[PDB]
Amino acid sequence: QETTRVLTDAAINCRSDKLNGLKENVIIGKLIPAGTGINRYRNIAVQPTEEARAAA
Amino acid sequence: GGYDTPLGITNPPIDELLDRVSSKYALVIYAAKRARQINDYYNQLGEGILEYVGPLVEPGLQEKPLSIALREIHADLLEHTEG
Amino acid sequence: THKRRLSALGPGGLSRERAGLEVRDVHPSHYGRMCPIETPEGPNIGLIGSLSVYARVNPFGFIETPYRKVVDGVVSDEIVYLTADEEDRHVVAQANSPIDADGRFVEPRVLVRRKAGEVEYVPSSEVDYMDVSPRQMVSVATAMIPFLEHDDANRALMGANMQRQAVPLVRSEAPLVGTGMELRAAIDAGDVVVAEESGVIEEVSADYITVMHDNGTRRTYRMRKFARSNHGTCANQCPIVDAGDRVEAGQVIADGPCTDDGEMALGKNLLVAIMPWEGHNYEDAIILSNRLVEEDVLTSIHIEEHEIDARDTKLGAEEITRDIPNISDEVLADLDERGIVRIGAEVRDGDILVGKVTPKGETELTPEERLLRAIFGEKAREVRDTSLKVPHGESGKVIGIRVFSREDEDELPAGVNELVRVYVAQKRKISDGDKLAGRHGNKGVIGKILPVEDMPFLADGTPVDIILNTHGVPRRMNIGQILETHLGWCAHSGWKVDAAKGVPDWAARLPDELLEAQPNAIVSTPVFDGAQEAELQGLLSCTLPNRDGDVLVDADGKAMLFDGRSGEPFPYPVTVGYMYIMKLHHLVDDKIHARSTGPYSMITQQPLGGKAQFGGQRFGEMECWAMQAYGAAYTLQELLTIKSDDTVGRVKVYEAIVKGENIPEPGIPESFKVLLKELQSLCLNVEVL
Amino acid sequence: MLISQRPTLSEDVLTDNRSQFVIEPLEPGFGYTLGNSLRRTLLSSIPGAAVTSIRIDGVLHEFTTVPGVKEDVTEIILNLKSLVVSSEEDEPVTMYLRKQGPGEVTAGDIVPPAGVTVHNPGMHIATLNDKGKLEVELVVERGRGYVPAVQNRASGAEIGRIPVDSIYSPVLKVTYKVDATRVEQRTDFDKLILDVETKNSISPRDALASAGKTLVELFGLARELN
Amino acid sequence: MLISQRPTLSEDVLTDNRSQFVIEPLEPGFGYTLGNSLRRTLLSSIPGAAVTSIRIDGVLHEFTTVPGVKEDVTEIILNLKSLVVSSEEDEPVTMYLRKQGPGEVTAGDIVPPAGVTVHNPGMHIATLNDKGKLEVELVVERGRGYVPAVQNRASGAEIGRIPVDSIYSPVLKVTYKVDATRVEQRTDFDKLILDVETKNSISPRDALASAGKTLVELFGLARELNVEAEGIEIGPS
Amino acid sequence: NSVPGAPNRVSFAKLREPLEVPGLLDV
Amino acid sequence: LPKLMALELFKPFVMKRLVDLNHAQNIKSAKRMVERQRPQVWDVLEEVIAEHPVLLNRAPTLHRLGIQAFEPMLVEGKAIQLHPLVCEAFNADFDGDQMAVHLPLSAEAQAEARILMLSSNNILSPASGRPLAMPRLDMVTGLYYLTTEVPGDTGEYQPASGDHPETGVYSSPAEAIMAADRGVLSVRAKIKVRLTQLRPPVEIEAELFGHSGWQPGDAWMAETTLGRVMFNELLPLGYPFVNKQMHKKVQAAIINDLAERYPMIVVAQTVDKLKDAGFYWATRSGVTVSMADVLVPPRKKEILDHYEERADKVEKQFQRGALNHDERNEALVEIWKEATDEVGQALREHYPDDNPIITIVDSGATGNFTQTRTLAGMKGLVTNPKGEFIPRPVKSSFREGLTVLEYFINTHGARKGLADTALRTADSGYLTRRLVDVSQDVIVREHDCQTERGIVVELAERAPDGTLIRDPYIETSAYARTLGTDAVDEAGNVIVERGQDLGDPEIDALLAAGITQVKVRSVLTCATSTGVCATCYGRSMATGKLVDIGEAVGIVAAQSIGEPGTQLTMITGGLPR
Ligand SMILES: [Mg+2]
Ligand SMILES: [Zn+2]
Repeated sequence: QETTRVLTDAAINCRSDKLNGLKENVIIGKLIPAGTGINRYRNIAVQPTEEARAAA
Repeated sequence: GGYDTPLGITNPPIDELLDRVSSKYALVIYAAKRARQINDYYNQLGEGILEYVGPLVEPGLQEKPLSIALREIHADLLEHTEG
Repeated sequence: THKRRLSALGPGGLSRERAGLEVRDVHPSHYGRMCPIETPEGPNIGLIGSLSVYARVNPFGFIETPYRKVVDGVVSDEIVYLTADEEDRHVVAQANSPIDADGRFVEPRVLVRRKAGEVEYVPSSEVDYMDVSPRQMVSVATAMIPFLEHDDANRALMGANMQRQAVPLVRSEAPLVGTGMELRAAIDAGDVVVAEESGVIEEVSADYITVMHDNGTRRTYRMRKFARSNHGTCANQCPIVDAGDRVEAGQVIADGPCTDDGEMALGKNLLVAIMPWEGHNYEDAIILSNRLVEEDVLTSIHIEEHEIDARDTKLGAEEITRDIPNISDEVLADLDERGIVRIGAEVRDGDILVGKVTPKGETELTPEERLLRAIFGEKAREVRDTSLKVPHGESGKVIGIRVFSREDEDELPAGVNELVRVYVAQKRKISDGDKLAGRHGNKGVIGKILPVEDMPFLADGTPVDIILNTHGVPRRMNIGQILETHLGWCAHSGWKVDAAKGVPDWAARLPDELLEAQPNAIVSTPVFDGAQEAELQGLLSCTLPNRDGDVLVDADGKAMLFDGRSGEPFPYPVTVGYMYIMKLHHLVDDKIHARSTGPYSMITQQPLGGKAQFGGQRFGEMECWAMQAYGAAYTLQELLTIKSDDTVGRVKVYEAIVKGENIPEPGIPESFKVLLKELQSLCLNVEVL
Repeated sequence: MLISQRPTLSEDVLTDNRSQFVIEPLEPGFGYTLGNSLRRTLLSSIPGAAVTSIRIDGVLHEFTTVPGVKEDVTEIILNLKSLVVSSEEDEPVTMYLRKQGPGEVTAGDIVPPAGVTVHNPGMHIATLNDKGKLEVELVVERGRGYVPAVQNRASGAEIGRIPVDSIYSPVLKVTYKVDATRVEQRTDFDKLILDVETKNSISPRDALASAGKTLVELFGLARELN
Repeated sequence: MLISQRPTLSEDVLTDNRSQFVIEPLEPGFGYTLGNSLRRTLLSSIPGAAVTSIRIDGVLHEFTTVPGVKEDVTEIILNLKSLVVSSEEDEPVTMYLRKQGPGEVTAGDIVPPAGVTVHNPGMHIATLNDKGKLEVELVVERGRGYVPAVQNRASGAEIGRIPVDSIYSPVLKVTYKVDATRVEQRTDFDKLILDVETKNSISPRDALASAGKTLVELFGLARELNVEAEGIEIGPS
Repeated sequence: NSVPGAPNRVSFAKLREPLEVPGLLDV
Repeated sequence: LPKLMALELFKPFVMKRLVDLNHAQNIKSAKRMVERQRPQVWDVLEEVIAEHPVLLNRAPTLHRLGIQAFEPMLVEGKAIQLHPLVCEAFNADFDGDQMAVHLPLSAEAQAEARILMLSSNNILSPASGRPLAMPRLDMVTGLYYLTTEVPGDTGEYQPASGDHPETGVYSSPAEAIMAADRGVLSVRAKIKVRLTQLRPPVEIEAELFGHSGWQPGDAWMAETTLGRVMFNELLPLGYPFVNKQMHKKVQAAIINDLAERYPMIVVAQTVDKLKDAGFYWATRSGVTVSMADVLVPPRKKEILDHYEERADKVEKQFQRGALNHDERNEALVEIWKEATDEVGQALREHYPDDNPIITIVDSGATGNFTQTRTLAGMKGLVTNPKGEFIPRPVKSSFREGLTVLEYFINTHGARKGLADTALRTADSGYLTRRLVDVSQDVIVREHDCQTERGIVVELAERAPDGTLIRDPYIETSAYARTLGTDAVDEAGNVIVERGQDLGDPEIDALLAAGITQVKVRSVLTCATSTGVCATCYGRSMATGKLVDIGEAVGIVAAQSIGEPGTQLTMITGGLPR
């Protein structure tokens, strides 16, 4: 609520956001940073092992 | 141990899958990426060969790529590295 | 019951959200004026009520009620309509008091209702007024529930609200055990053609009847056949007299939608057991027999009305014609030479009903299309194929076709040259998913329909029709639906009190001439004055044998069923009877919905539907909370971005699906490059770091 | 001891279209199952005839009324859903019905072609007055079980023809009961008394014989065949 | 009339004598119509031999003890009952089982007379502690089904021969359950699934065909009332 | 009761009905 | 899943999959053929539906078990056939409810539907840890009747040595079933079978085998009923024997034990077997309801007359002038409460233990005693519209038929309860909403903050002669926690070291040691800047093991607190508190 007076001061302070919670992402439509959205998970490298790939 | 023969979606069991991964989310992304690779594999077979490999396991008549990915994961045929 | 309703909300009165829970509670003055049982279940409890039976509206607007004034303990017959004001000042007696043949209160004291509203107890001298009969508090819709004094208020309310929702069947069989408000509420409902002046039938036909009054002039009644109601039901009507019968003023001549022999009959009598059967009737589910499908015992009719209009547009005027843009010739094998379909055509889902066409305008076709029209020698046209096609999941014959035209003096709204309507009929059988319900508020969907051969059948070979579950009876406090199940069997078999030497103690009171009744005999049990717990048990020990002397229902009222599926008999006697159930109007054909990809709103790109449009389901907020609680980010984002708004995403995923490629990973939606512009419109410089 | 003899099925006739069948002796616990297995086939797998579709001249569809008659068309349809007809030849042979003047069009007033027959000439179909003229042609067919109304658009029929539900079931009511002597000295047996009642189309003997054939020709595939 | 299909009996071999047959595709509803009948016939319709009554030397009045044997008298009985045996001379044919000195008695320790035989010689029957000889006299006869302990017509007038429950049926356990295969192409048919454990007197495949026979010779009684009938036909294999 | 050609529905009641139901649609 | 709805949802997929097999010239012809419902499609739809999980949901969606993934399979009709065990998690009943079906598209979506939201992976509630697929109304009275013991029934354990053998022992469950098919043996009669495939209870096997009393092939004669053998046939092979009549609490305990000691794929199959047996035996249970089975207390009128004398003397005292209005009102309320309770006790004394109306409740299947007391006996006191009791009170019972004034007085409370239920269900949403809006930033961040601070719990406060009786609410305070500081008894040595999960065995060992204070790490003192660490949060409630490093454990803890709000009835007593 009172978005007007919540913006008219953030702009002054030149404040920044961290997108740390899981409602900022849902607001700006970005992928929520919880569960399968964490970096450690959504940046997995998946490639067959050399042994198995040998059989092809 | 010995429980029963799983049916459809429940096969392979997750209890025998969560040992190849730290948690369930990592396994989710694992299977998703392996299935995406397999599906790319099927597309590009028409024109010149590509480097994408798979399916490592002989699939069935008409089988979705996600199930093939899960069967491959359960058999210890591909490794990963978390971020 | 749509009439006789009183809604405290609306213009000039209070509202629905600005009225505390004080006008909702029942006041001790409502006794005799407004029924406390009948009322909606939604957010309107107490705001919308219904008048009582005997009540009457004063000349000013105050509701009256009739009492009998007793003078010196001598109950007289001077009926006097009292209002709500001059009732508290006096002392009101009770309806069922031991009057002895004159109007004298046999006992020395009597129950009363004093001014305040309390329930006091007084001597038989102060009592001046007394109710005319019990059930004064009860409305009309409620006064038709047998054994109401055995049901809880919740279940009684649900039963009273689940009768105005029934549907009219094709046979409309009367109920085996009801109350006195059946015959006296159909002739007043206005759907029973009542003989006006006592005459003699002269000629009858499914279309009309003629009566020859004793004084010259005759009178012809015209019964309405297969007329559509406001909710899609059937308004059929059929005579019930022959060409010689004598009739008197008031007598019934033609039955109605749900009437039978001129009295309310909302459903059918079905043989019901009260055992749980291998998990198919689990938590209010119900199983039926195929007999109810083969013998059209719950088949109903439904008549829907589609409508289209042809107006004048900016480029010209829309024309309803048989001609059409690029189209086959097998989709025109039922349209008459002038568009609209022919009566009797068995249409189905997707077919065409009215041939409409609208001016296209003017465009410019890319090469690929011009090089295609030239090949197929079909020069383009300037019309759009906007016809009237049947919606999804709808079939049945075409009954009537109505057509109005401005050119033919058929007045219509502004800018409308023609307007056509088509009525489609359909006979719906009973099917798993259709809701059913008895009088006592018990309800449930139809979960399984076993073949006629695997169903618990009595020792004779008669299969039970419905199989209600037990665990629903006790904890809902509606044991009423059990008593009528017992009595329902008696009135079906027919009894004969063995008192051929002396009337047994239990049945030495109730009526005379009720100690025996031919099999399949009708009975009645007024709301608060009917059968007695100690009378059924007396009417259940005389249940004359069906064909060969063999009583099937023992004294307690339980048979010995054989398991039609396994073959052997069940180890314990089961309760069986005849219950009067009704098919409600909540069929699955109305509810079932689906949407792969339909139309989208123009202002907001979220999906949108209408009459023939899917509509799209609403993924609310708590669903997003659950999704987040699972940690499923991709599914949530997909439900939020490429299924609601992202126009460049929906098409880019549909193309991938249809081509068999991988669904592109959900990036940042385009609904984020609009927040930045809406901000910069305020001189706010927001930058992504 | 393996008491050695053969169950013998005898028949006791009670009325024209009903009768009891006593089979004994049987091994204990075997009577109920046998009776149930016979009843479960009698009620579902007996071949019979029944009118499939009908056509009336003055009516295009089923939701209208014919001038002169008392009941509308769907009522005549319902009354025609109880006709007990027994077609002999396997093909869609048709029957005709034509009546004029006041009276009652009873099922016994249909002219059945050679091969078919109506077994309840006392049924009541409709009633007419001086202005009533009722003409209808029915289509009799063959089959078993119960087949819902075959959609009109499914076939290439005209607008006039009207489909109707078909109930091919000569049997009407089947029950049974056992008398397990089982005298407690280890010499026991059962006694199954089936009881069958048909709709005057086929005698109980024929129904039971067809049931026996349907069960024998299907229990053999588990016989020495394997 | 023709069934418009044909159900196929497709066997399946579990452990040596635990076959599991399936029949498909049956038209609805025939799963239960013949499943329970097959079950009951397999259970109590096949001939077979078993022990009826026995007698142990020294148990006349003392009814729970045996000198020099670990097992009591109320355990040997339920230890013998499960002794598969086959006979062909239908009559009470007694056998004798005796053994002295410390040792474990087994099925092969008994010498069956002419016509009767044992199918599991390595069965444990009792153990004699030491220097104590046991002697037992059994009675074997044929029959069907499961007849409980047949209390002889002496109820005391006998020498003290314990009457034991008899298990004639070669099969030991049967179960079944149906399914709903191909509800659109086969339009909701049935898929029967039997499961028959058979004593080692005969395979579980030669103890079903015999049931089919004894049942086709019982449903024929009815079908031999009007030969010229019209039922549902299957045709050739 | 008090209707020319109504069916005969036996009743279990015990009391009388001095006043008969009004013209339900009177309101 | 109705084939029509399946064919509408999967229209694009089938449109494609019927192009490879040349059933249509091109995608346009395919779309037209599908919209015409040609016979070719029904063959393709079964090939495309295979292994394509769909998400079913029911509104309102209170807790995270309101949306569940399922493996669909075509079905005739127009109803979404649901499994009976998931009716509890959804709270849905079949009196006209409706459920919504969504379809996931991407690969990540299907992986999440198969791994996270699958139906058979969520048996235990995330709020308390107990199971939610446990049997209920029908399966409970089914197992209750399948396992109940009845003395004196047919074929009971006779043994009358002296003239013949015992005559109640069987070779094995096979012979028992063979003799039960006949009329000889009853399914609920004590016998002495000889089991060779069910592991005996710990007590027996301890002495009978000692070294390793496994039960693959070794016999052990046990005296029980036949029903309990048929029941333990259901549970896994290794799980020990039970031999107890299966009330609902016993089933809850057994399912929770399986959910702890065994993997997740065995519990589901066990629950399916249990539901099957439960239904099959509930049908044969013979549980009907006839007004000849609703017994009325034999001597209710005498109690009523006694309390009538009492209340009349009270009202006469009032009328005289001894006690004012409120005094007599409260005295009458108290007297009638006493009468209600005494009539309820008489009713409960009169009923037999096998009466259907009383067995449906005794087995925890559904309902409670109060309802029965209001059916037969006395209704009691009826609340007013404002909230005060009525001093009448309502005497008759719903099986004798109430009078007019009694019914009109009862309608008050009957309607007030409906209105209050509406209001309360509407207002619990706001509480859940604020709870979720305040605690959305709490998500597991690191594996262990490696701190030392921690709270302490009671764990069975000592006692005079009890030396130590378990704290009543221990399963909600000291379970699924991780010790912060090594726990030790009297000087002795280590009893349980830092970093354990404080399950059942460790709890038992600690209690044996005799310690009544164990310092447990908790999220009240987590050391991470933003979010909590897995070791501080403790064990997850759904999975049964340590929580993951991505779980949004704030919304879970908000929904667990906001969901049961609809049960909050009543300084303030209920939800307002
Ligand atoms: Mg509901
Ligand atoms: Zn921490």
